[PDB]
Amino acid sequence: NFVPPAAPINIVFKAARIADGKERYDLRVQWDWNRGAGANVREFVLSYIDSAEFVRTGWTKAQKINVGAAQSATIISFPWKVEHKFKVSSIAWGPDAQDVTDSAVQTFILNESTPLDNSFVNETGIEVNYAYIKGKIKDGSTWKQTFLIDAATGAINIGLLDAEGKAPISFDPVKKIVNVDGSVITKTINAANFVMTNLTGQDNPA
Amino acid sequence: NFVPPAAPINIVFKAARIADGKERYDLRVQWDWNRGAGANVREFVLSYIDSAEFVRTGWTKAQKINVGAAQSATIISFPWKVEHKFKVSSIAWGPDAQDVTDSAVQTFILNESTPLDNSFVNETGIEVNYAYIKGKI
Repeated sequence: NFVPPAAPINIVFKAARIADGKERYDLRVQWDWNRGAGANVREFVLSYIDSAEFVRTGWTKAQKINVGAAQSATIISFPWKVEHKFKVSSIAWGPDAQDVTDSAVQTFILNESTPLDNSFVNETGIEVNYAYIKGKIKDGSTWKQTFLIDAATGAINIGLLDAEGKAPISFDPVKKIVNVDGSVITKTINAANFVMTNLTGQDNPA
Repeated sequence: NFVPPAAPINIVFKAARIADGKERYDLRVQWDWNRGAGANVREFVLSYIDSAEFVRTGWTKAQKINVGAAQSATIISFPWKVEHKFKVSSIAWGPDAQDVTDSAVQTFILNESTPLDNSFVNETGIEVNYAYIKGKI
């Protein structure tokens, strides 16, 4: 009396933004499977592949993981900004052999829109992020930050800040400028360091 | 009429090079299990341990993950340049209890040789890599 079951339905996605640091993005897959026809489904198998990889080859060499009876499995470190094709399989089991009915393809990608359960922002002093890699020193209610690199404006920052948006040896290759100051030890030069420029007339070489 | 099954064979490895950034190396395990003797195998269990850890202690405290009926499970963030001993178990199931037949050990490590399905190079401006950490615009 074995009869093939029906595929899962009501596929729903969600994710937890990060881990402690490194911006490890966690992707969870949830779905609902109904009852009333076919056989009592046994377990599942979650298979998915890269969006740009499906076009070249279809559902072969794809990413696959085992699933529990809870109808929801999770990928703990999901790639960021690279889409993916997600399919969930309702593998059955019969006395002699089995047979599988799959759900319809459903592609999704996590972005800055609608994460949840995101309470893994635990400052550690070296906060590596997909949007910036930086180093800061925690203190009181003053998150004093020293090192920074931002993948939004190429800003490279070092040392505590006193300027409105700059620090003594911070940098900005955008609208390029090499900004530094002070030298405790100086026993050498190679060129004069004599002229003054950035104003041909009103920065008098001196 | 329960009879122990046969171990999986034709073990084959492969990997996807990276994720978006951070060079998260993804390792997939694929194998083929045949039919004709013993019982109808039920599911599997993929167990593996560090190369330098097996010598000190054997197949205890080893890394183990559940497996599906597809005969292929994947490790999404595999250590780089540190070898590993991989074994796949064909766990059976009988009316009173079960019994497992394992495949032969097969160690492998991902390196700069022969990755595939590697289309996760998505520039983000802070490209952290095992070979370099850099920031570009």
